[PDB]
Amino acid sequence: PMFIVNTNVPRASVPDGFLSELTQQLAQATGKPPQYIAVHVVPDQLMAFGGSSEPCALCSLHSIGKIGGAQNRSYSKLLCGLLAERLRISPDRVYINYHDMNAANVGWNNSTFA
Amino acid sequence: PMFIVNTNVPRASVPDGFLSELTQQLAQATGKPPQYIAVHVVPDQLMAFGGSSEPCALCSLHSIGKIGGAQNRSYSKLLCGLLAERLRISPDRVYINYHDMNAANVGWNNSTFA
Amino acid sequence: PMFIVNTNVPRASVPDGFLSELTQQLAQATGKPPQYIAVHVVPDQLMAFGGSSEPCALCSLHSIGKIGGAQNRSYSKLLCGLLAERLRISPDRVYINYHDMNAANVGWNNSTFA
Ligand SMILES: [Cl-]
Ligand SMILES: [Cl-]
Ligand SMILES: [Cl-]
Ligand SMILES: [Zn+2]
Ligand SMILES: [Zn+2]
Ligand SMILES: [Zn+2]
Repeated sequence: PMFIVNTNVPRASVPDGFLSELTQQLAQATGKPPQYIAVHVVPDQLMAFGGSSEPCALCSLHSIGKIGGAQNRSYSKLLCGLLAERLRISPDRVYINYHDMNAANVGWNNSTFA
Repeated sequence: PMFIVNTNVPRASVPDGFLSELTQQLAQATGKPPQYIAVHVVPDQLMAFGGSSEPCALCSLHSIGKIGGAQNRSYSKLLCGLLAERLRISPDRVYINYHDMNAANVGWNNSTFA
Repeated sequence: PMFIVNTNVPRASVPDGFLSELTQQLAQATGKPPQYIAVHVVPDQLMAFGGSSEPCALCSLHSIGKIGGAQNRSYSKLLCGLLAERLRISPDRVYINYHDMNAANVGWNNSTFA
């Protein structure tokens, strides 16, 4: 699984340990081994949410399976909770795009996951 | 809706007011309230288009609905127009990926839009 | 085609000529004319792969057609080879999301490709 967060929160406001915490919690939530989880945080962005530039986040989760109505609600609770607690971003100023990928459509290690 | 523009135009060449203009113009175009529009501009990027490093932009629009043949043509004219007028990017050096998202695949406020 | 690479490798470790090499080799691999190939490289990123901050890359390839199981394997071999040779990233620390786009969902030059 691949989780990306783009935010206007400054770099110095991203606490030490954040990438590891995302990795750990997404392994737990998706049920995939942590070795297969990738995370990426992009602070200091020029962005607005609903016309204002208070803290906000635009995110994505790509996964080979483990995407669906109830799963995605659970991911969103987890991820908005982390963004609120660690980055002080209100949950109502977070969007997360969920993308269910076919194995043949994910490249890795000179091939695909097919 | 979520609109992202990645460009090699320098930060100083992005006008004050550009995020607000994008927000207003996208609210009008999608028919959705401004409160639901998120915009993100990423200048100073290392990019090329057709092998050239003249000004260019790589963009995306995600929306729950309001995506389709005619609508996307209209969005492309609007958005290329804004990129030309405000960032001085030629329309033939812009790509916009349109993604129609299901409500269950968009996280927001500790849940999804389903 | 649009190819994006996000990496924790520093900017100074991205060799001169890399965007041009990507452009040329993607044109060949995809069959598409070079004028339609867009490339974007984003160094210095705060990312982890498998919980580790060793060099890694998170990438995407969008194309109107030319996406499929054998093609994607071929792209992955090409692109992981380039990331290994030029950026010193292990192929087993690269993910590439492949997205086959409908022509009507790609904006360019004030319109779409439909
Ligand atoms: Cl996304
Ligand atoms: Cl996109
Ligand atoms: Cl992607
Ligand atoms: Zn997306
Ligand atoms: Zn896309
Ligand atoms: Zn994607």
